[PDB]
Amino acid sequence: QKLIANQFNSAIGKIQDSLSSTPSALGKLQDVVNHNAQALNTLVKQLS
Amino acid sequence: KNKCVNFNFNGLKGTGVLTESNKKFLPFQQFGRDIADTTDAVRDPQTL
Ligand SMILES: *[C@@H]1O[C@H](CO)[C@@H](O)[C@H](O)[C@H]1NC(C)=O
Repeated sequence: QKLIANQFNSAIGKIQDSLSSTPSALGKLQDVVNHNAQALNTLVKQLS
Repeated sequence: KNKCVNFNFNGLKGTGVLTESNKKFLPFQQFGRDIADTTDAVRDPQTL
């Protein structure tokens, strides 16, 4: 039990650090915004 | 001013509410445009 608990705590700490370190890991969300907003821009450009 | 008053400034026609502006045009600047590439700021021909 103690070994499993220690491994689990270390793994969760590693996940926290990995999220804090890799910027593109959230790309699956980011592009969503980076799509929708830019689409609106194009629509507005059609007024010109 | 401060009403829906059609305006024809030096041959540029539009409709909207005229308000005092805080933007600082350069000395030669006449018309102001927004992100939408549409007229948003104007300079009065008679009074600078
Ligand atoms: C136009 O005339 C008005 C008064 O008639 C004056 O206040 C204004 O400065 C003049 N415009 C220019 C650009 O000199």
